[PDB]
Amino acid sequence: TAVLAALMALLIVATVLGNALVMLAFVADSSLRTQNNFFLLNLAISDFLVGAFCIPLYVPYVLTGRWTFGRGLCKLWLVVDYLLCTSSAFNIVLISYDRFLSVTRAVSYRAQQGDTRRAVRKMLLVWVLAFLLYGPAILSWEYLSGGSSIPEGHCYAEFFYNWYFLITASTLEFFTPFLSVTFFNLSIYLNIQRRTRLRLDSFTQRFRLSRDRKVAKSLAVIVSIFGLCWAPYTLLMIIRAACHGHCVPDYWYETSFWLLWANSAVNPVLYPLCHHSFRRAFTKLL
Amino acid sequence: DVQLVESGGGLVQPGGSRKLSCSASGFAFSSFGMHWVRQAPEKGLEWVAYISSGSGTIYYADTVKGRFTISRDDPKNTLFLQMTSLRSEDTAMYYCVRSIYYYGSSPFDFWGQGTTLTVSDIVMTQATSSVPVTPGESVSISCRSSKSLLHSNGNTYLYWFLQRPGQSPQLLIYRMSNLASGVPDRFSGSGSGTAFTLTISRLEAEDVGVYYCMQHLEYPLTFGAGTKLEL
Amino acid sequence: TASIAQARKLVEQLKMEANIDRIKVSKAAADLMAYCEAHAKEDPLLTPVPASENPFR
Amino acid sequence: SELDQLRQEAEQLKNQIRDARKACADATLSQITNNIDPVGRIQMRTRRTLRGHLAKIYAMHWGTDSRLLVSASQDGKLIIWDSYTTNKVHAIPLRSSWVMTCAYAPSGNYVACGGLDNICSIYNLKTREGNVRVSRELAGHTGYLSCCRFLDDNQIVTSSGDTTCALWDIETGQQTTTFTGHTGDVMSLSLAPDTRLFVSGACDASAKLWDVREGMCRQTFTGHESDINAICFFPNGNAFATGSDDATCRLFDLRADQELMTYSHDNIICGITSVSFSKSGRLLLAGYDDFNCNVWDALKADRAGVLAGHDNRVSCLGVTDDGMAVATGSWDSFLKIWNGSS
Amino acid sequence: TLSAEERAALERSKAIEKNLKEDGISAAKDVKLLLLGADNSGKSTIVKQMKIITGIVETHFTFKNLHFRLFDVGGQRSERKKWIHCFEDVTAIIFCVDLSDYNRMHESLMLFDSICNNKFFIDTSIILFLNKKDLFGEKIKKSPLTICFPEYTGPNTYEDAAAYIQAQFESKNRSPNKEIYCHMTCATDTNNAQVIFDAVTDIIIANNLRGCGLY
Ligand SMILES: CC(C)CCC[C@@H](C)[C@H]1CC[C@H]2[C@@H]3CC=C4C[C@@H](O)CC[C@]4(C)[C@H]3CC[C@]12C
Ligand SMILES: CC(C)CCC[C@@H](C)[C@H]1CC[C@H]2[C@@H]3CC=C4C[C@@H](O)CC[C@]4(C)[C@H]3CC[C@]12C
Ligand SMILES: CC(C)CCC[C@@H](C)[C@H]1CC[C@H]2[C@@H]3CC=C4C[C@@H](O)CC[C@]4(C)[C@H]3CC[C@]12C
Ligand SMILES: CC(C)CCC[C@@H](C)[C@H]1CC[C@H]2[C@@H]3CC=C4C[C@@H](O)CC[C@]4(C)[C@H]3CC[C@]12C
Ligand SMILES: CC(C)CCC[C@@H](C)[C@H]1CC[C@H]2[C@@H]3CC=C4C[C@@H](O)CC[C@]4(C)[C@H]3CC[C@]12C
Ligand SMILES: c1ccc(COCCCc2cnc[nH]2)cc1
Repeated sequence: TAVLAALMALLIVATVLGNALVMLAFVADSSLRTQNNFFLLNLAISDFLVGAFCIPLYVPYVLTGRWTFGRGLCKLWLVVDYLLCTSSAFNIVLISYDRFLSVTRAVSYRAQQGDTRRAVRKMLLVWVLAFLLYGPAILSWEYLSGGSSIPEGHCYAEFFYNWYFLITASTLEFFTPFLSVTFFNLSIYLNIQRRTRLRLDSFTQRFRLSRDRKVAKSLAVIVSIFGLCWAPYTLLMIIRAACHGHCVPDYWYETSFWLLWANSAVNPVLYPLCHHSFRRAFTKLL
Repeated sequence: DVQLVESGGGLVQPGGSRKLSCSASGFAFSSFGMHWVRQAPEKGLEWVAYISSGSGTIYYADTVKGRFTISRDDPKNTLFLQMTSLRSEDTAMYYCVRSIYYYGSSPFDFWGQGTTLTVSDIVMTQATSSVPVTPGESVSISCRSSKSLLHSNGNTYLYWFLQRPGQSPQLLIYRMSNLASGVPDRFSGSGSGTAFTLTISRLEAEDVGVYYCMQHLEYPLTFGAGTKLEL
Repeated sequence: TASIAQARKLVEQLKMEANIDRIKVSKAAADLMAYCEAHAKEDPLLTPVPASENPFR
Repeated sequence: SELDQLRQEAEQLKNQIRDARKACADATLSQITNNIDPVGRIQMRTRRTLRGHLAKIYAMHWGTDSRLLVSASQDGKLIIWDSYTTNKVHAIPLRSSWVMTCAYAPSGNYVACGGLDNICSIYNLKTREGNVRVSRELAGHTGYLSCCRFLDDNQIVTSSGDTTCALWDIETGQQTTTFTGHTGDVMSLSLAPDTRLFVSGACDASAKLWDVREGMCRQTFTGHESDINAICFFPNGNAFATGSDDATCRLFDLRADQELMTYSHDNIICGITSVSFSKSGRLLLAGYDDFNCNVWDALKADRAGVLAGHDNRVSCLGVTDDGMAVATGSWDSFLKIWNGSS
Repeated sequence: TLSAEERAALERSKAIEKNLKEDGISAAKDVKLLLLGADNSGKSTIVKQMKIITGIVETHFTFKNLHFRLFDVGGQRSERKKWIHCFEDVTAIIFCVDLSDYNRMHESLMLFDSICNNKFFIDTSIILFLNKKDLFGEKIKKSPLTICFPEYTGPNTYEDAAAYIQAQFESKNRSPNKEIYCHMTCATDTNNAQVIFDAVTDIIIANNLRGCGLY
């Protein structure tokens, strides 16, 4: 029992300070003002609030088994939790789209690099579209469908057992973002391999080929980790809705539920830590 | 050369509207903050409005706030003053004044010729209205303020102006001790706290005129009544 | 005849430098030590001033 | 025949000077200042950070009011800073961005700069138009401009990479005096407090003392093993310190006509970019390639402290006329203001 | 800030800071290129469409929405290692070698080695230009390549002789991270801008990949 409490506490600790260092390094260094650096900050901000607001508030729900924070506060937690997770997925697509432009439209990317007006405009569109996907749905479901089917002491979305809404929402929540990240990271690999093929057609040639393989492994892990954390819960929500939880074990739902929050702890390891500019800032601060 | 030409003044009906223009030539207009200062006939100077360089900061006097609008056109080097609901209290000569602000600058250094409009707070005191003087003799002019003009940064934001008969005001002393460019060294500004003295050694014919002390510690900028020197 | 012209100028310059009056190193060292001692109190970097007198608080 | 005989006489003259210096080398500055107590540990904090340069800062110079300073960067910008408030007073766009030196006139009315364009440009800070304009471009050097210092509003001395220094009349735009004799690129110059003499350090590892009015070299100082990059007069004008690429600083005396003290450490293996003295001259501050500024005890040759606040080369530094603070410029595009606390 | 004049002085400083960022953003959009080579290696007319904008000669041109700034430092007769660090942030180095001059051929080899292995140009790519390849082919008939390279033992054909010279320069690169873009050009060739643009585009992508964290 206490082991589970430590594991949840460990996830809180890793997610909070892990995403805090990215925000601390962004403030400390004024040269980290490229559009890519803003996108990494937005991913850090979205993931920071997951481990500081959502996960700590959800710990009593697991240890006690009942939501003791009231019906009113449950709606706030549901909206914030769905807003941050959706924005985290949309930031990953934004980062992968940014990396796709750099390799393909290199001349235009460098000219527009450092344009903070575009960076903030794209950052706001991530949060706005994240809210419009689930904000109105969570808040206005009870007031438009009649009553609330949620029993007292339990806190989950109104559409938790809906089938038509979940498949439609998941298509715009994980299915489209996963294919966009896959397409973007695949086009980077094709462009790098194609450009190197023309370059070769010695010690220098060996190094470039080795560098391309290192990028290929880097691109594969990014698509894998994002897919690995989000696919189980996204598929289980659709599968469990069809059979209303009869065909899905109860402990399987929780395991996939924490995979999404586990993604908020691996994101600082992947995007900012592997970034060269942020790596130097971390060494400068410590 | 540096020029400031005002236009748009004239006789207007009470409650009417009039647009004053100040065209600037011979200097970097966009780098200077601009003030409108008016002077009622047979009266002292009265500050009207201020617009900073870049149009980011705008200040108005209480007697005109809400009725007057000050604006600038940097590409055309034109300063504007839109006036509405004009009263008989607004009958004055309106001067266009340039002022640039950085460490060691001399604000209020150049004034325009002024335009005449006719309609159909720290207190600065100059008790001595007139002083009989003779050429070659030393003269002292006193100014007082209700508040201490010495700031915590060491500056004393007191200014001295000279308005010769028929001419626009000219800056003599800025920040209570510094001598303005083009001013003879015989003028010297001395002060402490709330009491200030302008000493004019070896007075000449050109020095004859009205002397105004202005405070720039805070807005609204207020002028003294003025001390006139006569032979 | 470029080298021979340069040689005359270099030799002539060394004559001027060799005719200067030189004081002892001990005399020169004492003067440097004296100047540092006399102005030690008015050196803010050597002896930091109280925070009230520091323009860069 | 004649050439061989003359160059042999030069060697005899060099030995005569070397023997003359050895004759007056009765004692060492280290022995003289052994009894005096050390300055202790010098701790300085960054009071101000001047941000806004977007490239390597190559030069800085304090104004005589000990509050305004001018810095030059290869972003093509000359900036004048209010050090008390960190306010930017002016931003002068340079026609050539390859600036290597900058100078603030003692009157405060002019600043000068120049680099690989072989030109020393004079900028008027006090104009009726309210903007800084170029007042003079001093052409005549055939190499890059490495250092410049105003004597007054009308005279300035420049050192160049064409192995010569020049004294300029700013009003006429012509160099009144040319100082020749260095066999390498002159990298720096320092004016004596009375502005009657100036020392220059070149890449021939030698420092020459020049008379401004007479226009000839009075004394030559050798002892460095590599190019001299920095030079600074002692506050009383009777000595100067140099910094070279051999990781050493040397204190030469004008009247004794020889080196008095060497400032080097075994850990230091990088070149020196800038040198300056404190107001009393007791401290010698030197900027280094290893991103640090080492404060030395001038009398005892002890490293009093370290200013470590830059992530690239310390390219320049300067101490205010009142001695209150020291500014350090760096290739990391930042300026920092340092002083101690009680 | 407390004083009325200090508030306007602070506002003036902020306006200065805003213009510094705008200038820096526009400055970072230019491709700065350092032009090097022998005394007469064709660097003066390396690009026909470029126009000049004892000192440093700066030449600029625009090609396919990219602005190139070419700096020729041949006029500086002073010591190079005292001012070569001013170009440490150069996008690429354009090195010009004349293939029709055997006397200066070995001069270029030692000049290339110092620049290629310079402490300030470890990660800087080089766009090597071998000019006058048509004159080299005409002159390789009477004058064998063994005159300038005694150790050369390959065939005297034009294709192999030019390739051997190119391999000599690329052997000076001891850093695997540095990429050298060699090109054989003529005096009448008019596509040198495309060759530079293609090489710079590859360099920009490598820079972008570092910028986006993939590298
Ligand atoms: C940073 C790493 C260590 C975080 C580890 C996260 C995983 C391994 C931990 C953290 C929260 C834990 C869950 C907490 C609550 C439950 C509900 C219970 O009825 C079954 C076990 C289960 C499902 C736990 C499974 C393991 C778990 C998901
Ligand atoms: C539960 C919520 C409200 C807690 C607060 C979270 C938000 C509002 C806080 C936490 C982290 C903060 C960010 C931390 C870093 C920066 C970078 C800086 O250059 C601009 C401010 C900015 C962008 C902050 C904006 C506000 C911020 C995003
Ligand atoms: C673009 C993003 C940042 C917009 C986010 C808007 C959020 C912060 C606002 C807008 C609507 C608000 C909700 C409106 C209604 C309710 C129901 C009430 O019983 C609890 C508070 C709660 C749940 C509010 C929580 C905060 C809320 C969700
Ligand atoms: C729980 C809910 C309230 C969280 C809401 C998060 C939103 C409102 C916050 C968190 C992160 C914030 C962004 C952080 C960084 C920037 C860049 C800055 O140059 C403009 C503001 C901007 C774009 C902020 C806008 C508001 C923002 C998106
Ligand atoms: C109902 C909505 C939220 C579902 C749509 C989800 C996906 C399709 C949306 C959400 C976030 C959006 C991205 C947000 C920002 C940008 C940057 C812009 O320069 C190109 C489009 C791009 C890359 C958008 C592509 C489409 C996008 C990924
Ligand atoms: C399909 C996939 C995704 C969604 C919503 O995504 C956010 C889930 C919130 C969450 C889960 N575990 C921790 N937080 C809806 C349908």
